[PDB]
Amino acid sequence: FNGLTGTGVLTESNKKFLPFQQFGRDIADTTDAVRDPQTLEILDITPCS
Amino acid sequence: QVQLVQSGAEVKKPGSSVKVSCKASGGTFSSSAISWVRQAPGQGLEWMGGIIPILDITNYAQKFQGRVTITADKSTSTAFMELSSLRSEDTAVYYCALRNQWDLLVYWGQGTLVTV
Amino acid sequence: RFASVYAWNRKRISNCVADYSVLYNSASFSTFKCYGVSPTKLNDLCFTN
Amino acid sequence: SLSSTPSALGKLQDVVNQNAQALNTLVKQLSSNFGAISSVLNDILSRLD
Ligand SMILES: *[C@@H]1O[C@H](CO)[C@@H](O)[C@H](O)[C@H]1NC(C)=O
Repeated sequence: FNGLTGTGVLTESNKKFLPFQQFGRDIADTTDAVRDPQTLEILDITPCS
Repeated sequence: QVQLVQSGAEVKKPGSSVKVSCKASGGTFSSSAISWVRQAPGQGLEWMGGIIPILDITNYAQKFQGRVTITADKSTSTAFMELSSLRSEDTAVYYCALRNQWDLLVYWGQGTLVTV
Repeated sequence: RFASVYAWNRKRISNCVADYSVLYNSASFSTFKCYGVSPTKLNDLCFTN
Repeated sequence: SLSSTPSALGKLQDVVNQNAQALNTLVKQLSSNFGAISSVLNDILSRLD
């Protein structure tokens, strides 16, 4: 997603990003959500297993 | 150094279509914009349309909003244009030219003569 | 025409695609050095500002 | 007496609280540079060779 790499599972979510926010981060600076660049949906990211 | 190989001359009949290829060299097929122009005998040189293969976006001149198809084949680094519903008024020498991003030069071919 | 160094010229680039392969591979530059990024990954990344 | 005195079970509560802190520390320690350009392996790998 715009240069942000990794492995995981995308799900839809209800985090409400502010207009200027592009990515979310958890407690360990792990991207835990992104805004999709073409359709501006918020997608949560979790580990595969 | 970029050079463009043009198709040879062709004689068409009214109502037919003509397709002209543009073979790139110097690579840079993606990242460059390819334009097509035509010069009818006795006239100046007129832009018809063009395509940017990496974006897969094609733009046309207003007089050519229809009858002209511009496409590209990345695997052979070749651009193409086809003009349909031909009439004798379509006689022209057709040219492709490249304008690479990162540059300001335009690389021109020799010219393809098509009459109808 | 280039600016004098005492009064250098800075421009904004936006809403576009950049294939950095050309600058990188061209042998014309005397210096090509990147800071913080690998020159060869410039095409995988997406940048702002 | 047990119902009314909130500190009555502190000896057990403390075990729980100490172990929780031990894990919270490990998670928080992930967000450190340790001299690296960033705390995230994916960013290091994404931009550098
Ligand atoms: C991007 O282009 C596609 C067509 O290729 C279109 O369906 C989509 O809505 C466009 N998205 C945005 C944000 O413009």
